[PDB]
Amino acid sequence: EPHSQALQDVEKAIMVFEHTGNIPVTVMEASIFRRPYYVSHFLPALLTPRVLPKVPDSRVAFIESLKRADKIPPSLYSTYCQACSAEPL
Amino acid sequence: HLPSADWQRAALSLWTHRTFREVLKEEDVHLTYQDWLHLELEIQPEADAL
Amino acid sequence: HLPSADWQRAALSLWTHRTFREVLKEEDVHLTYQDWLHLELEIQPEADAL
Amino acid sequence: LVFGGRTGNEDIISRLQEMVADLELQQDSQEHFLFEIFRRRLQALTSGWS
Amino acid sequence: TGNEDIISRLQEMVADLELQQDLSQEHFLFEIFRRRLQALTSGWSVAASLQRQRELLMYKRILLRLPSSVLCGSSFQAEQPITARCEQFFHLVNSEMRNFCSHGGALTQDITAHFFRGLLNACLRSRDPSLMVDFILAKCQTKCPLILTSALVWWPSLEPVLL
Repeated sequence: EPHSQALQDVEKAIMVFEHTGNIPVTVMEASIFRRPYYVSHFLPALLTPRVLPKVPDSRVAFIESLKRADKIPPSLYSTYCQACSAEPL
Repeated sequence: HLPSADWQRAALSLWTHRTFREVLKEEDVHLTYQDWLHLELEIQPEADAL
Repeated sequence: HLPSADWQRAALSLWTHRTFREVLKEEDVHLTYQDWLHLELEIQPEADAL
Repeated sequence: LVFGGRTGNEDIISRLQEMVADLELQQDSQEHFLFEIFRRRLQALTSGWS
Repeated sequence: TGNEDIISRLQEMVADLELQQDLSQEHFLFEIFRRRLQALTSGWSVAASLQRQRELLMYKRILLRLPSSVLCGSSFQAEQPITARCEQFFHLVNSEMRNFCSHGGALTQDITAHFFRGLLNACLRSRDPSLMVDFILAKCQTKCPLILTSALVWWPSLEPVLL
């Protein structure tokens, strides 16, 4: 369930971040003061071991803005990069 | 923000250069309101950039 | 009437049909303003039939 | 994967803008319907820290 | 498909000038309409006839977007300063839109409603509302009878909104 809830939670984060820029701030609080929830949420912020399109986009820029925010410990980003490489009849 | 820092920097380097600014003055080139409208009408609401 | 014919013809042959009209009278089918909005909001400017 | 989200309809924010400018002149003290709707939707949410 | 911010910029500036003039005088739009219809060929050539129709349907569209105040103004001041810009509009409905933007000896559901909405706006904003409405709809029997003959067709539409 926190593997499914985390997805719907980061969904809202990104579609806000679209209408705005500069990282919806609910999430950046959740970062420092819900650290286990930060990691249970942070999974779907890099659960795109999937074809990266030619053009940068929503998900892309969201993750870019986070790594510029000095967040995303580089272990899980390296993970993201590498997994993304992807008779009776 | 947006595509390659290289292309971004190229645009800014060009924009900053003096002889570009000296070109823009004597001008048909200085982008009439109506010319600007023609380009802004040419673009779509589909693929934005903004 | 079940032809593999042209679909423009298909759609309108359907419209003509009495019994289809008799259906729209029974009226969680008569397309509220809001049901309309909720389809019309789905569509994009990007591709369009109009 | 949800990958941001779609825009859909910058037709219908122009159809609203019609009818709003219309009621603006039709009235010109008594209060708008808009802030009623806003208050109802913010009440119908959860109040949570979630 | 290019422009659905620029027509918003138009809406901006048109409602602005409505209020600026409410501080009788005629709108610049109808001048631009007459200029471009004149600067088309007065030839009968089917190419030119169709080009005129196209330019007129674009005109019809642009007024539908912009407020119903450009037609009737707002606040008919007295009975003496009366029928200013409605004559501007009537001349257009006779000269042009009766040719192209029509059917069956009548106008469009759309502009018909766009007019009657604007009419009741300025009229109810003015005193003697019933009397001045009756004044402009008696004028229409002489100057632009198309409006009355349009409202005959598109009545089951307007009557609810008007009431």
